[PDB]
Amino acid sequence: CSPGIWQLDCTHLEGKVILVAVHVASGYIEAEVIPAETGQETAYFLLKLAGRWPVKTVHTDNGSNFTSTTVKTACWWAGIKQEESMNKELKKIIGQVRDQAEHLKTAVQMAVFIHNKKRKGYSAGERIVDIIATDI
Amino acid sequence: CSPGIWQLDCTHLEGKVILVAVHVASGYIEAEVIPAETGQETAYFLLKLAGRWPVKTVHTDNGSNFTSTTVKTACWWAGIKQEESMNKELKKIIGQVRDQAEHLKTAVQMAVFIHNKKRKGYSAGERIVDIIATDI
Ligand SMILES: Cn1c([C@H](OC(C)(C)C)C(=O)O)c(-c2ccc3c(c2)CCCO3)c2ccccc21
Ligand SMILES: Cn1c([C@H](OC(C)(C)C)C(=O)O)c(-c2ccc3c(c2)CCCO3)c2ccccc21
Repeated sequence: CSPGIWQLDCTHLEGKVILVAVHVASGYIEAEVIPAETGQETAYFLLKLAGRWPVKTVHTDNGSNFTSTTVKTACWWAGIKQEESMNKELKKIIGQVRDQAEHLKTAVQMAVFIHNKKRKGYSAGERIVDIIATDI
Repeated sequence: CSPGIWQLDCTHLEGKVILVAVHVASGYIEAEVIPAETGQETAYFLLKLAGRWPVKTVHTDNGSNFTSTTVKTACWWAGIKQEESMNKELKKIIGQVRDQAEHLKTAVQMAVFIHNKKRKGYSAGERIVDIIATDI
């Protein structure tokens, strides 16, 4: 898969929203707990993601996610164009480590840590950096 | 500089706090607007950062930043150990693009985008991925 392709969806838990971004070629995840599945949060998140990685295209399982003017604006400024078990495993790990933390967001980040680091023989963390580097 | 060394400080603007993390070998930045210079925010931020990069050691210009139990806990779980003009330039870019955005945090992320991407002949975005990849 092209190095700059990302997938973006929301899953819910404890009545809070989790924005989940996956680098499709590597399986590396960036996640964030947001209070509201609003376009403002998706725009802001896209801005951070594009700042830290080469984000060329973004796919989603809910196209209406990318429809507000706020989201379209972020995509415009950042040069972003429109176009799994990752979410299932992530929710598995969240479940496993949820007791170890008071807040859901702490567990969410713990699960991102585990997922990105556990070697599957590189780990998603290693594969993404490898891919993007090679592409340079 | 060792590939896994990071620097972490807070600067203030419009009466809000900006957590700024710099990968010392590359100059790549991750920033976030937080409401309160509290240890809970530093812990949470460290968790995200360690999830997405190899974070071995963290230096700061304010050691008391790393003193609360919440911060020490995040460092423990993540395997993190304790140990510029980057902040000045970042504040420059924020200033330049501040008018283009309602919220300070939107401008902060815009400035991170510019900084990470502008080639200085790679850009900080390219140098960090190169370094960490080579180190693999
Ligand atoms: C509230 N709280 C938390 C944690 O929330 C924040 C990180 C946002 C502060 C939470 O929801 O349980 C921590 C804590 C910090 C680090 C950390 C972990 C928990 C779990 C494993 C990974 O590393 C913590 C520590 C001392 C007092 C209070 C705390
Ligand atoms: C409030 N607001 C913002 C923006 O705040 C959020 C991103 C958090 C929603 C803000 O503070 O000005 C945007 C916006 C979205 C993208 C974007 C930019 C501004 C500037 C350049 C980079 O790309 C936006 C668009 C339509 C309506 C309302 C908006």
